[PDB]
Amino acid sequence: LSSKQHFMLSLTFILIGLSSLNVWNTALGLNINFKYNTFQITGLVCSSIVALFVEIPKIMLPFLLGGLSILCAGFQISHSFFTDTQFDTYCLVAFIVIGVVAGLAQTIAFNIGSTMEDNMGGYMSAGIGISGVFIFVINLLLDQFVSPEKHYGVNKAKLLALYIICELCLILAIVFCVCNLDLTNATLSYMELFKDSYKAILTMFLVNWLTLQLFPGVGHKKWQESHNISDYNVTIIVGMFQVFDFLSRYPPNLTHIKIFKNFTFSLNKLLVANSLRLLFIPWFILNACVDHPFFKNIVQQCVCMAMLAFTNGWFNTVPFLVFVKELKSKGEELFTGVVPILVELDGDVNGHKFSVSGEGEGDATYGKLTLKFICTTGKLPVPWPTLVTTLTYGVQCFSRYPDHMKQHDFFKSAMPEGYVQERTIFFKDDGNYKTRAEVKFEGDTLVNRIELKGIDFKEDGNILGHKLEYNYNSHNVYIMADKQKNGIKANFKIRHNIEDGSVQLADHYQQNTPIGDGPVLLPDNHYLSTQSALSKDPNEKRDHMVLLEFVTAAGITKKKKEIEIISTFLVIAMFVGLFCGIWTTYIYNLFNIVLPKP
Ligand SMILES: Cc1oc(-c2ccccc2)nc1C(=O)NCCN1CCCCCC1=O
Repeated sequence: LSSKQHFMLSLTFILIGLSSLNVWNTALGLNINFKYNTFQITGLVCSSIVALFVEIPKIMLPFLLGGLSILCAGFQISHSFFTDTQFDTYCLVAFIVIGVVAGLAQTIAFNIGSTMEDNMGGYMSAGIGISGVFIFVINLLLDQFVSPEKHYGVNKAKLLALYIICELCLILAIVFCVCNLDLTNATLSYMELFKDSYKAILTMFLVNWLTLQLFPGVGHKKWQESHNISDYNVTIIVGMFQVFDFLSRYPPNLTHIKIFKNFTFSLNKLLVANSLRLLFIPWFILNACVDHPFFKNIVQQCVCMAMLAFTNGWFNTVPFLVFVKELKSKGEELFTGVVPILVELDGDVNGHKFSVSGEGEGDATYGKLTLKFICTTGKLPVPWPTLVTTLTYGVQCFSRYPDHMKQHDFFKSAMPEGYVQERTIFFKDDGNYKTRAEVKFEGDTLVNRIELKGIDFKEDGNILGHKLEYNYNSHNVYIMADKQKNGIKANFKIRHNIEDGSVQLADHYQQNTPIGDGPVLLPDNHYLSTQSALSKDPNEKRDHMVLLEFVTAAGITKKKKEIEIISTFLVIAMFVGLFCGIWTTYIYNLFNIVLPKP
């Protein structure tokens, strides 16, 4: 699969989005009356549900685009040829049919994406914003070279220029998307799905019951009718809305960057904090009614519109990225990012006392460990590979588990609670180690405090003689559970290469028990396959080494329609909210918001 066709299909999909949103973008930028907007919204929201619930044929893309082209081409001729009286009827009919056609085209275009391997939805998300910014830039550039003749309350050159631009864009898109994207060719109840997760539908409805209530009608129509703003300024408020509506959609998508770590948080908190947006309502009434001079500046209106635009595109795409995470064990969320690790060891072997400090990072998603270990007491009388079992295998929380087995581990849930691990290490023909360690969150850093006692070690043995080679290998740690202590048991024998070619066996019996009072996930028999790499950093002088660890669990060898149904429910809810958030503005007609004529 070459990338040339990848880029070509990406460009085709972007062009589809461009020509789909160009009509609305150019119909909002010339302060057209409210009735045409409400008719267009009604058509767009009435066609889409019917198109969604029933599988329509997938062959009507070029015909729909051609119909849109001829409908838009009709406007320029009709506006001059027709007298305004019958021109109104043509406007309303064209707007209704344009709404229906655009809804049908967008719905049929979205469905064809999921069938292909790559995700297409991001491409429509990009294309809509690109259309908005492109129309705004074109309008701003054209504003400085058009005579304001004001034939029927609308500009003359602006209409022709914008509509021929739209026609050229649509014809390019249709001629570019035809030679691609070929078009040849147990059950469960639904109510429990609806009542299981309703925390997203309410937010996705209430965040669009307001934005489309305000910006169409009360956004700048009332302000223009009150303060009589110059025509040269109305083209800037809508642009300041469009640009930020486009730009405030990407930051929630990416989070691995350090600065954007606090954007996608939760739903209950989102629902209880969404009431901060309701403060916007008195602001528009206040700046439309009060005549005091501090409010008669373009800057504050632009700031308010920019704030509304930024808050619209950030409380609208969040639910699409959170519900899957919270569908459902507790404790895995603390494994999503890279977690720092601090290790402190105080050991005593055959009367030799020592302290070791180590720092590093762990990545549970990759299941990899990187660590630097240094001796704070100087040089160590015993080899550090012998303490590797103390250092790294004393922390198994960062091990990568397969998604099938991910719920099995207790390490995932215990680490927020903290746990205590004991280990008995037997060296063949030598002494033994007894190690007690605790691993638990200090601040935002996982810490491991370990005390080691070494006994019965011969002075001429492989350990005290420093006969161990500088290398480490791959092994398997066998883990079973113990119900009596509500903990886990583990056995593993580590082989150590000797400089003379021989092999030293070190048996390790390990018992892990949780520290906190919360319940744990008691597993069955399984093993962890681990690979260790030792390296020396030449830039430091003290006794130090770098340890890299690759851990993977093993031992033991549908329902996507629920996610599909949830996504469809969210989309339907958002469309219903958008429809219901237009007529509500007529309620404002009761109060005499408009300023007196003088
Ligand atoms: C993201 C998305 O997904 C879907 C979809 C999902 C599943 C099935 C079928 C369709 N539609 C959209 C979408 O176009 N939103 C913006 C729409 N409008 C109305 C047009 C211009 C302004 C008002 C507005 O903001």
